[PDB]
Amino acid sequence: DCPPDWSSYEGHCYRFFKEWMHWDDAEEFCTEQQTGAHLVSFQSKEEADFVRSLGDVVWIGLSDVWNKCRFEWTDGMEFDYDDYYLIAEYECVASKPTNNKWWIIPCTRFKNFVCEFQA
Amino acid sequence: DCPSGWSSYEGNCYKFFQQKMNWADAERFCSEQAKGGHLVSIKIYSKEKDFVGDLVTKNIQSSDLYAWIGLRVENKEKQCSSEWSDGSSVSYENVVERTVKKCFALEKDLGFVLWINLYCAQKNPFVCKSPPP
Amino acid sequence: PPLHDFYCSRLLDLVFLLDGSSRLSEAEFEVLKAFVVDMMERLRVSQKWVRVAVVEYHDGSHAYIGLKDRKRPSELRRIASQVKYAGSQVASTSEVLKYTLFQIFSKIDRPEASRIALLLMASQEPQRMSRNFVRYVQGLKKKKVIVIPVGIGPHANLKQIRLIEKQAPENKAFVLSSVDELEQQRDEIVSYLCDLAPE
Repeated sequence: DCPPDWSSYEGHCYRFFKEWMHWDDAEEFCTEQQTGAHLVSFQSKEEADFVRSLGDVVWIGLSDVWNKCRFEWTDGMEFDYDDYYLIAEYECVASKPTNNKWWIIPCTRFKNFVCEFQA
Repeated sequence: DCPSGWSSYEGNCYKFFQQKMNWADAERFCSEQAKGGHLVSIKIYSKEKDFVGDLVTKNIQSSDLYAWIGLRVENKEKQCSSEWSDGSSVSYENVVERTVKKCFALEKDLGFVLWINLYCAQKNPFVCKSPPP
Repeated sequence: PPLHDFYCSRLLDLVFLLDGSSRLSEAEFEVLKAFVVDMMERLRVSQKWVRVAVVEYHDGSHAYIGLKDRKRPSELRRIASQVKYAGSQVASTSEVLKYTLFQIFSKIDRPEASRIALLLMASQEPQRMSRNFVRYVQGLKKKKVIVIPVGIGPHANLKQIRLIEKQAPENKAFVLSSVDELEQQRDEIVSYLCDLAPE
């Protein structure tokens, strides 16, 4: 149901890429493949298994996981989020097809990844 | 006006402790040092920044690289990304705990003035802050 | 001989930092270069009074003029007016601040003069290149280098412009709609940063 070299699963197209890029490039690269393609995203374990079926960690669709957080001081100090710019490490999520455990690591890291989309 | 070993600034008392503890034990420890005591809170764009900065530099009687402060990620989740890069909301998660960095600390370089989020279970020295008794 | 009624005759090290991203077209990058040539026209250029440096930054940086270059103010103005249009996809403010910090001001051999970095921003660098942004802005502040963010257009990194104006009291921001305001605001900017340098 999908293009050449890609793989199909539940109306969705996947494809591992043995190319070393940082999260943002991996993500962008995916989007430049097909209209509607992103870094793989797991909405259930099953979906993960199929991706495993396709170093040690691959980029998945989770970006800037810390700066998208809410912050609070232990003494309830009041602050203006506008002042908290890039305050936390810029980190992204990489998967380990083996144990299937996700690692939150620096987005600048170079990891192989998997793209995904729907026809 | 502040107690023994504590420094004072804009109305409060500050103290650097070398004892290395995880973020949560450091927070509890500071609350027992005084009524209204907590891991130091810092107004990002202020002079309290350099005060606390100097306090830790000329006291960090160790080569430690971090000093816990009272700021912490507030979300209960292990990572605060609501949706994936596609758009799908996040619900199924499988994040490795030892990888979550929700507790903040002062960084050594530039003199403990820059913040950095770390893995809370980590043990670091800290700065306490309580209002004058 | 001073070309205009304004001739900042103070002790100053002024560093012009120009966005080299495609966010500015080739024609727009021209107005900006013209803006730079003007400031230089309203400064007293020479190793004694005002010293200038001109940098075009992209993912990396290209320095056309350094503070120690010994050249007539006319030559330097010619050089700046000949700065090649980069048009790169990225203009890293972080990296050009790092360059300003660790190279342009590697050593501070002119303590008697004010050190200013005029950051002419027209874009937003990828978040992954900003880890050390604050670190560099802070490093700059310790060496008494004033950073004056000049936002140009709807793509300038407002968040960074804002943060910078904060980090240090002297750091003041100038936000503009386009490069058409550079001259509409040239005199205020020159006057402002000239009153930050010693007599």
